[PDB]
Amino acid sequence: IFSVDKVRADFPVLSREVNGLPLAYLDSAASAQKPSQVIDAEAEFYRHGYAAVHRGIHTLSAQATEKMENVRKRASLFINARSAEELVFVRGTTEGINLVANSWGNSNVRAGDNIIISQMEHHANIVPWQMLCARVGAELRVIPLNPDGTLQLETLPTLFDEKTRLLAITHVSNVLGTENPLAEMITLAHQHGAKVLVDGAQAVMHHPVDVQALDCDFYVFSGHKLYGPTGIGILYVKEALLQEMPPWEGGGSMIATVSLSEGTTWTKAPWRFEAGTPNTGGIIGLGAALEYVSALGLNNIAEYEQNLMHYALSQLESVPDLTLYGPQNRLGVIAFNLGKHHAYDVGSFLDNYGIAVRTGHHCAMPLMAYYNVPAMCRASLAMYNTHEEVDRLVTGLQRIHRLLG
Amino acid sequence: IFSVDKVRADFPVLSREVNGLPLAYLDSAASAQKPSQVIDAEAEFYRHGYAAVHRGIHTLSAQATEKMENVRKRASLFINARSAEELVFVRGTTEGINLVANSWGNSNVRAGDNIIISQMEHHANIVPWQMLCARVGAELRVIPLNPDGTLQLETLPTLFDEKTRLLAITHVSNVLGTENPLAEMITLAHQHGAKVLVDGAQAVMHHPVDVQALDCDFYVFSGHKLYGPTGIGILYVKEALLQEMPPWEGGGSMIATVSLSEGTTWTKAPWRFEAGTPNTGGIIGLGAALEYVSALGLNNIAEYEQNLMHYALSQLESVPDLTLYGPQNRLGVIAFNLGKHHAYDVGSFLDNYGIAVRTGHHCAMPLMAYYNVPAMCRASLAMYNTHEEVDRLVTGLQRIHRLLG
Ligand SMILES: *Cc1c(COP(=O)(O)O)cnc(C)c1O
Ligand SMILES: *Cc1c(COP(=O)(O)O)cnc(C)c1O
Repeated sequence: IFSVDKVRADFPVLSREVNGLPLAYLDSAASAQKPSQVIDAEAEFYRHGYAAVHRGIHTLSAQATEKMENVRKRASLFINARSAEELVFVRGTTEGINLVANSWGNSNVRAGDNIIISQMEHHANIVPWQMLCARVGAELRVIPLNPDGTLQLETLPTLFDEKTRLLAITHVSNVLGTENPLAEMITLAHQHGAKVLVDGAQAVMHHPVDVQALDCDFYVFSGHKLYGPTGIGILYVKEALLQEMPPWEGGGSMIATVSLSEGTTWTKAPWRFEAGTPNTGGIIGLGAALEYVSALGLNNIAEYEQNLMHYALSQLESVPDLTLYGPQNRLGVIAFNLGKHHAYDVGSFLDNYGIAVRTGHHCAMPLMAYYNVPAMCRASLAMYNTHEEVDRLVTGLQRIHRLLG
Repeated sequence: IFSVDKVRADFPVLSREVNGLPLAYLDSAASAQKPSQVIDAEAEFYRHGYAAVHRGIHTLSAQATEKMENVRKRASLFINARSAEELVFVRGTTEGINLVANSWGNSNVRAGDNIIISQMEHHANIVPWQMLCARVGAELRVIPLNPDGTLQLETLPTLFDEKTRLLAITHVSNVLGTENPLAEMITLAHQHGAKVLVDGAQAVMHHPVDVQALDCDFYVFSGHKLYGPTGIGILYVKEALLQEMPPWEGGGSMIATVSLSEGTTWTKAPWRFEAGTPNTGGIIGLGAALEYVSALGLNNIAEYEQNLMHYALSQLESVPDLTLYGPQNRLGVIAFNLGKHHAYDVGSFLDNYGIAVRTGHHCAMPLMAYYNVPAMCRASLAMYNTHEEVDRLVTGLQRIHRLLG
């Protein structure tokens, strides 16, 4: 059982004041605050054990290399991959998706083929596929939305066919909070021989994730949303697919031999996908974030967060003219619009009260278009957020509506 | 005028002990140690002002965005670019070169064209061009080396022709320490209409760099060698070329509009080349590293380093059977082999004495092949290194040779 006061004491930013008022940070879905255990693990590495990591012979380099490969193993256990060698360190979810789109996509998606995404996807899980489709002459097909923010799954029979090579789908929507029924969609996709890439950027901080039970071919997530540093993320790929993938970036460490007259040969997976000095400091920090979350327990986090969400949804019913977008069982985020006020103005007033929410299209323009709105406000209710911050959001929306209505 | 004792007091790792002995870190060319000003600037950002940066409406996000764009401006002044908008944040030199090779390369290098590199290049400035040449049917031409580690510039007339699209060349060799005559090579290249990419990963920490005086089209460097955090680097591109470059990675923030029926449009340079959440923590750290180096003064650093180098080369003359590779006016690094002992063994003994050097091919296999050796040892003599550490290296090589000879 969870203690929000003890969790909050680990996060130095939560004591901050903004505009002379106490900060209510409701924007973790854009990027999470980081516990002092994470900030200090990276700082301590730089202050005491820093070195280059390419299996250097000297002591510091050999120890830094082992720290990096231990984080690879820890991340692999966190998502229940079968092996540490199925995980590639990238800059974040976006880079992971681009790596798959070029390395797997360029060799497996041909002219006349199709790829399926959904209308709720974030731009990170849209744009790389649009680019691939334009390079190879393939078609980007779209699973449409229902008004409650769930996918229209009855349309799958018209979208999947013998030319469908890939399903790229979000685990959890960054706007709606919808959790998609991945295991069943993946079963469907595999019956056609299609691979499945899952965008898990908003899933990994809310409940346990198991890629062997999901049976996904590719899974991606970013460290900075998982209470860790920026500049680091994970791409998981089934071993059999990753072993056939050609390299994306070229340079040092991803090669086996380099010759200017006989050409270059590549090293084995995962190292073939990691060119140049890695973000070692970010990798040490991510390892600490995974330990921090695992010590609190994801089932404990999920229980507290669901209870906070239930409290917020119940309190938000007393805000006049509030429109909510997404299903009632939403995870993590609440997307809303207040009466006819533009989201930018509502978010500006909320910021003037010390409450940080995100406003705009949330990198999901197609999703905004589906709802016929230019933008939305979004409150994130993470594990370190409280009932009191929910009460300040409800009061603030009531005040805004009184003032501007 | 420089004070090495005061500079060393800012670097927490330099007090460390390794194998029960005092650390002599002579591997800065692989990755540099970081001053507490740099480590703390990043930690302080995470502890007090952390937020997502995509011009968010709330206060923390708006301030984080401004911190990031101020670092872009500071980096642009450090290399004397004309504008902050000519600089793109990447993971490091390697990613920068891959970005240019795909985005500029794919649209400007065609079947039957050629690209020129040199035989001293690091793999980061070789492999992306080999990959581009294989994608488009172009030829990779090579400027050969002279025994003293300098380029055979008399071969340029046979390598440059009407089909030469690009010269990709190192500013300063990571093994030899040779500084190439960039301004004159760039004049030559531009007479043929060829563009020039400069690999400045080993130049920016040793003396002032001026891209307007060099007139290079592309310039790249990494933060971790410049006393800053890992996971962050800079790609500089002349405005007129960058403005015509299409995007490489796709996703959030690099778009202007995203549509699933009308396609996607891109934002302007530099932001079109930066997809997804940036490495904000690394960018804050890099800004602090640039301030730290500029406050010591690069001409002061260069004077101390050149004097230390002159002392080392003079002391190394008393090591029996030492072979040195590179010119006498080398910068930063000393590449060597001891008698007939394999470099791995020499480096292992040096590590047993607490002295960290790099051994192996240094991501420059063609350079090792040129000298007909499998590997070399390399000592780096950076601004925080001392005469005493040089004396320990000389004694250690003398002891190793006595013991194994
Ligand atoms: C280290 C180095 C590179 C690669 O830098 P990364 O930071 O590993 O991407 C490229 N060129 C030279 C000359 C180098 O020394
Ligand atoms: C934030 C997010 C992304 C992009 O992550 P980056 O860390 O910015 O690369 C992709 N998908 C979803 C669902 C997200 O929430």
